[PDB]
Amino acid sequence: DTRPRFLEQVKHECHFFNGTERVRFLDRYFYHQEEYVRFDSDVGEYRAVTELGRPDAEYWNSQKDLLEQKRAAVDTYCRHNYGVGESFTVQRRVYPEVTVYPAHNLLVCSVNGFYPGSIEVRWFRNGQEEKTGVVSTGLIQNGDWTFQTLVMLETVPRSGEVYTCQVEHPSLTSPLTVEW
Amino acid sequence: GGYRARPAKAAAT
Amino acid sequence: EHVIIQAEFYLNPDQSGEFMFDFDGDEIFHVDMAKKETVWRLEEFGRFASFEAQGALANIAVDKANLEIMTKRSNYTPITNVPPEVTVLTNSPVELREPNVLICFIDKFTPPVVNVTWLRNGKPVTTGVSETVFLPREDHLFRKFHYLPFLPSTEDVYDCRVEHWGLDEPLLKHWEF
Amino acid sequence: AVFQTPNYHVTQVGNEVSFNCKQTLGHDTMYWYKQDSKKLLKIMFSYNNKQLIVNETVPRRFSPQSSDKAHLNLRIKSVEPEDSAVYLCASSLDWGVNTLYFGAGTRLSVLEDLNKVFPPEVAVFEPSEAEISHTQKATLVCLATGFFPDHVELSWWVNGKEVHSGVCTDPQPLKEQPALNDSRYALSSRLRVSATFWQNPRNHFRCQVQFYGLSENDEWTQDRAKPVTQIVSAEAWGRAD
Amino acid sequence: GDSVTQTEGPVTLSEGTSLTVNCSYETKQYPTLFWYVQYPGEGPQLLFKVPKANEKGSNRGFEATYNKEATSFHLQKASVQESDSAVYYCALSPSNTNKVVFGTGTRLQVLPNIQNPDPAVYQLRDSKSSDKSVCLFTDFDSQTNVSQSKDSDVYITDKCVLDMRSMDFKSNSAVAWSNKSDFACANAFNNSIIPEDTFFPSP
Ligand SMILES: *[C@@H]1O[C@H](CO)[C@@H](O)[C@H](O)[C@H]1NC(C)=O
Ligand SMILES: *[C@@H]1O[C@H](CO)[C@@H](O)[C@H](O)[C@H]1NC(C)=O
Ligand SMILES: *[C@@H]1O[C@H](CO)[C@@H](O)[C@H](O)[C@H]1NC(C)=O
Repeated sequence: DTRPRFLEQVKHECHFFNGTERVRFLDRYFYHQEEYVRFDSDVGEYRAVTELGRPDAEYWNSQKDLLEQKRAAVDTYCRHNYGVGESFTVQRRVYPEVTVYPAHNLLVCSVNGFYPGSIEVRWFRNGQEEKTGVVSTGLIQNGDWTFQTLVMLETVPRSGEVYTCQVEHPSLTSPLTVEW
Repeated sequence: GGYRARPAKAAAT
Repeated sequence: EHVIIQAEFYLNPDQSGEFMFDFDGDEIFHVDMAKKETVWRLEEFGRFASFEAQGALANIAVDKANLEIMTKRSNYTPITNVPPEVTVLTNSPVELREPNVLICFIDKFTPPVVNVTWLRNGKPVTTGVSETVFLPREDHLFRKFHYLPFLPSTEDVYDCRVEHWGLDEPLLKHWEF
Repeated sequence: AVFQTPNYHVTQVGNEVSFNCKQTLGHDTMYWYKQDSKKLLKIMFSYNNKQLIVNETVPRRFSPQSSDKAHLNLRIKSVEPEDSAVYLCASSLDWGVNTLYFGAGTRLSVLEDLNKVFPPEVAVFEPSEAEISHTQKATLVCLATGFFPDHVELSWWVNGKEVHSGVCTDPQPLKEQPALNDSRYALSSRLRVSATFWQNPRNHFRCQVQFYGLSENDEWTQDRAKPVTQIVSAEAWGRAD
Repeated sequence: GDSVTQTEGPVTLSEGTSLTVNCSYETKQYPTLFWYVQYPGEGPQLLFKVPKANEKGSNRGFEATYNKEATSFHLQKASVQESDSAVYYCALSPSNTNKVVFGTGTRLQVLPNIQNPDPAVYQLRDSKSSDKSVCLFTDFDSQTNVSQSKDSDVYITDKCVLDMRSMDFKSNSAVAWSNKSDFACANAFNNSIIPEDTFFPSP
């Protein structure tokens, strides 16, 4: 099967700043992956991104009730859907599991299964944070509404100094600490 | 609550 | 602070389409085109919200008719294939005889057609496997997750085999220990 | 705008009827609504971009069709007497909540016996001399009687031009035999002018009733003339006394 | 399911009177409310619509408040004109999809206030190309109600308002006719309660 493929894409995007205080709306049409026509809440009308969408922008702007509908989309569509799922999306908090194990000139701190993805992980030498030789795997999205991240520490495991991994997450009112 | 859909518009022919 | 995206696509000649909502990179729900049902990514979401799936079917029908129109405008220029980046990992640190899940992550690909198969010791495994629908991206390619819940053993060896038209031979990502 | 055809149609039980509608607003969604004498407004079908979304109608009796986004046609395979109503076509920007924009409406009359269809008899009655000397005004009266069904459009024509001022036509007919179900109707209309205008012999007044009935293709097997769509008029010239 | 209940039966007001068309709805979703007006000879037509829960809509002197707590959308106007005679539809539709539920429309008939009533019953004739002879009851004020004939061979129409625009003159008139030889204009409108000063000329 080598016959050509043809893809149409439509993305109705809602962008929120400080919750529903500042909202931007984008009605975007795509041929394969190129945007050819777009309505921007800041612009107020459909505009052709490429000449491929030139016929649609002039046609859609002329339709009766179109602009009144699309210009109200921030209140009627973006702000509405925000509150429909605010309780289990914006307000979703899952506290994380923190696991510490060596793998040994490298000690690793594994933080798993938290939401949202905003997290801060530090490494304390003993009572002062080691800010050198620390590498992080970054924020990895598990795809099941949970996140995980791995911070490594290229330190010399010397018996008798305690090592503490400290994570900070919006799900907790106080930092979480785990000692080796 | 009830989710809501921005409808797809028919392109000019 | 947050971004909610209603993402739709229709693909020819496969005659395949999907309709999903995305919140900060995660799926809220998608509409099963065959069953004409709303399918929530997390089962708990269905208790606090709802969605009329008939509106999605109407939108997919408009995208199908628009695709024929848009294909004419471009004088029948097809999509250019883009191969995927496949990554296999584990949502928890692996421990012997302690249940866990393997995550095959397919990223940065188009068109949204893939053959993904889990391989335990070179032999296909289909018991317990789950999969996500095609998820959008800012560059307007696609991404997808495949999950194989497994029990870690020192004997077993796992593989994720992905077939795409941007590749030649299948891409096979390994995992052991 | 939203355009419907036909405006009127009369047919017999078991026949086929076809309605057509066009909207020029550029909208994606079109509708068919049924409106009865009780002024109840209920949806029948809804199309969005040549795809049927809503069907609230009796299964297998109707047959909508839409080759274009701006066209929406309705077909009734066999009309039953309960199909007699006004059928309105409507459009909306898309399938989401929107304003509905309606057409003028198609008045359908389904009858068991096409032999009870009659054209009107039209007569005009000259003003009363007593009214002329008491009010200095003169009102003519037009009587359209014996017609069925209620598919008439009355108009007044003074000196060859249609007039609307000084005109009142009954909003509803009255049944000649209110007991019978398919009773023939009567309709009155008044045209009132000044006395000097009626007292000019050079002025010509004509009451015209446009009756909508059968077609030249319709089979008529009776002694009467076929009660086809036709115009029936009565006239009167002014009188100096 | 979704339901709309508005004022039943025809409403007849003299011009200048305050109008109230009650509308109560019942829906499980968050709807937008509409009022539609249907003038004679036309199709329905949007009066106004209110998308959000406790706002107010207004057009052509009409006004209605989306009352979420009472689930009501009562239409009101402080002084109806004769041009407002039409059928008014209260409509509901959920905000997620266009499924418009209409109520049983309320017909509003606005009657003019006749300044100088001069009620009289006149007799008309023609070229006698019709065995009828019509009687005309005209120039009565809007309070008079014309009763329908209870004789089977006597026909009486209802009152009708014509407007002679050039002279700012409105008048009411009803027509009664019959082919019976004992039918006379003196007894034609006995079925109705007509003014005592009604003028019957000597024909
Ligand atoms: C967000 O909006 C609220 C609304 O009152 C305001 O109090 C707050 O200061 C805003 N936050 C920022 C960061 O602007
Ligand atoms: C499309 O492009 C081809 C060249 O690839 C050209 O020959 C043709 O005329 C164009 N138009 C159509 C309708 O094929
Ligand atoms: C998936 O497998 C089927 C079965 O042979 C094949 O027809 C199709 O082309 C494959 N798709 C991809 C993307 O490899």
